[PDB]
Amino acid sequence: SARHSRFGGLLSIQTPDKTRLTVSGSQALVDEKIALQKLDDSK
Amino acid sequence: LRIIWGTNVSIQECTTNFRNFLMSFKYKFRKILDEREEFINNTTDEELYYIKQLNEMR
Amino acid sequence: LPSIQLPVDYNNLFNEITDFLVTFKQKGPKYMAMLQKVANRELNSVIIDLDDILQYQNEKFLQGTQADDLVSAIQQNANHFTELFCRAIDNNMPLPTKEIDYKDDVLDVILNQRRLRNERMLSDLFPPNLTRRYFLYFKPLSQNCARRYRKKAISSKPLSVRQIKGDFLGQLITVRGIITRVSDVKPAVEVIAYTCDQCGYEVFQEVNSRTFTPLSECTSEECSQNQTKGQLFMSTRASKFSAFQECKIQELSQQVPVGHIPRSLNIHVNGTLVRSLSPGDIVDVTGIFLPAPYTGFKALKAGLLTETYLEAQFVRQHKDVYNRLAKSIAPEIYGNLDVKKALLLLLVGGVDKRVGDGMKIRGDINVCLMGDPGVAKSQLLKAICKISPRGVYTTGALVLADNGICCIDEFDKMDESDRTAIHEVMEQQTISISKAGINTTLNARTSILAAANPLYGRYNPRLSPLDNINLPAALLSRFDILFLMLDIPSRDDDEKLAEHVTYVHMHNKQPDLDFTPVEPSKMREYIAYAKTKRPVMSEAVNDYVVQAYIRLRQDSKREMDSKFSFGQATPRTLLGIIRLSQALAKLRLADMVDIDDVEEALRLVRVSKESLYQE
DNA sequence: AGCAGAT
DNA sequence: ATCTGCTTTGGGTGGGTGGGTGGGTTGAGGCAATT
Ligand SMILES: Nc1ncnc2c1ncn2[C@@H]1O[C@H](COP(=O)(O)OP(=O)(O)OP(=O)(O)O)[C@@H](O)[C@H]1O
Ligand SMILES: [Mg+2]
Ligand SMILES: [Zn+2]
Repeated sequence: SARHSRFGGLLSIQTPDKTRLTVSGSQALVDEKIALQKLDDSK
Repeated sequence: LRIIWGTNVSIQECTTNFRNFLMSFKYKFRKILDEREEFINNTTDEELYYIKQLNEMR
Repeated sequence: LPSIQLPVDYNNLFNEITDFLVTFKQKGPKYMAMLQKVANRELNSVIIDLDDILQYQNEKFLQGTQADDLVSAIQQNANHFTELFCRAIDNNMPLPTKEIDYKDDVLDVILNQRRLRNERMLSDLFPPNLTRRYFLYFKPLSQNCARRYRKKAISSKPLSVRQIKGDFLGQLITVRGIITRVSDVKPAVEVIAYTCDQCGYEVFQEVNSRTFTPLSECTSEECSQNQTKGQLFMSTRASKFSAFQECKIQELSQQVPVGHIPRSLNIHVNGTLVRSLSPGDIVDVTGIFLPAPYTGFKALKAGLLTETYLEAQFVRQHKDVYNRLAKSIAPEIYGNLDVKKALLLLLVGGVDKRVGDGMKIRGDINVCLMGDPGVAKSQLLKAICKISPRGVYTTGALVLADNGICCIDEFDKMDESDRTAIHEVMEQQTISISKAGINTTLNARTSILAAANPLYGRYNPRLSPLDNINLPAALLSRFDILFLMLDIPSRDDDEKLAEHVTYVHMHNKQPDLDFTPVEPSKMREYIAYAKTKRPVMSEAVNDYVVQAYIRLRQDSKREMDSKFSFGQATPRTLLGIIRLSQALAKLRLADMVDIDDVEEALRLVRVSKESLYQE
């Protein structure tokens, strides 16, 4: 992320069914593969 | 689909909107917005602004 | 945990509150109209008038359907009734009448998604405070209304900080005092909104204490059923914050007993009451007197002693022209027409300071009073400082006097540091601070009004003025007008002064009756109007003042040939003369500076010193 | 009371 | 997963072989240098 760690951008990804998951990170704000990678890694 | 938390505005629409704004925009729009259209010239105002700003930055 | 049987049932009280809100009228019901305005986002503060509750109670009694005493219950225990009333309002909030952008609000979207998720789960919430957009306050029971209905109003009866004892805790009381300190507004958290990085749910936690322990593990149904360990994280965008501000209230001088020291009491202000208190105001704060329990180890150590504070709920704040103004400046002294005229000229301080060539001529008229002890110097200073809007009274503060007249008493005694400070102010009109801790520069275009005693304590005719004055000759020269007031014994004057002072002591009023002093408010507003104005000068007046200057310089040189002269005239004197003329024109309210104003200024400078020195 | 460690 | 155990705030109911570049800040009294 270009900005600092505490910038604080929050995400809401929509699953094929109508449920929303939350991800943090500008890269997630831009991309979806990064979002899924973070979802897997945060487990 | 990517949506900002707590809102109903898509990120993809935002990205495409700002990309369209940057690739195509002229100072004449700003001049007319501020009610200064009569000061519009024919060379600087009619040339792309932020494209020039990106080229000079590069 | 044993139990008691108190004679209060909250169910009848809740029913009474609901009936009062829905039915009371004083158009439609007052509180229903207020709730309608609250729903439409117009209003954000609901004030409950205990007078209205008393009126409703007495109307019910007159109808014969006697009910519980709501006002006494509220006064005796007020913390509970805030929540009770908030619940009642939440139940009866009318639907909005004007369409609003619900989707813009974060909370609306979040709660809609929560509803959708709950519906999906069922097919296979949030505290009430979170959605509240209003604050509730209690207006005390007014004295007149209590007397009208034959009742005693404890809430509106004022108390000093001394009378607020430990048995008043938990009640609705009023305090009288002056505010000595107000802190900056800051966000105090009421409800915290978390998020789950795995489950995609949101949690809410309520905070009603100085401290709290944040959640770290998801508690959602999905997480527990799936056992997935999803960390909870805070989100400030969804939380609920209330403006917070802490103040301090101190006893008035007249309330402290003999041989005692004043006490102070803390005040908490939340919601829309913030920024309604500033240091120096004398107020009647109405609030709920509550304790402030400690937490954790500090609670164990502190024992049973408890801090206390007041939850602010309602705040009541307490409250020929030349000759006339001069004589009205201070009617309790014996008239000093020239000094009063000069002081009025100082007060108005008319000047055209727009040189714009690098710097400008000083835009303030400075006045100095020097006299043997016995004349009304301190009284003149006090009066001239009370009249002025920016007057600051000090004894040998400058920041408060910026762009205003400064009232310095005992000028001669002052220390060298302050003398250098004023010397800087006059020349540069700037306050400069050079410290490692802080480096702040402030402009100071403020006038100085000084009072001093001669070197030996009294004026000595044998010694010339310069030797009598301890202050540097440059400082005296920089003064625009220097007044020397002397105490000469005389049968007639002494008799007049004695009669005046003695009449004042016997009757407590002004003795004079030939003329009626002008009201202070009219004089103040006229002075402000004059300050607003701006005169102008022509070439003929310029030539006249130039001629006056050469005459004055020749006379002053001739006088300086001897030792009696205070000091030879300089360009500073010319600038002072034109400054006085400009101020006089401002008083006249005319652009064109008449020769009369210049002549009067010349007479004033002459009589400032020569009139009394020649005596 | 919250958190840091041994069975 | 449960049982066992230490330590705060800040302050003298921890101290001066921990010090004052870890914070608790006015009041009095002695000494050198300035006068
Ligand atoms: N003309 C006067 N009329 C009435 N009272 C006067 C007059 N002149 C002086 N007094 C009284 O003289 C008393 C002393 O005056 P004040 O304290 O203002 O000045 P001062 O004694 O010259 O000042 P300092 O404190 O510097 O020695 C005040 O009570 C004031 O009321
Ligand atoms: Mg005095
Ligand atoms: Zn979860």
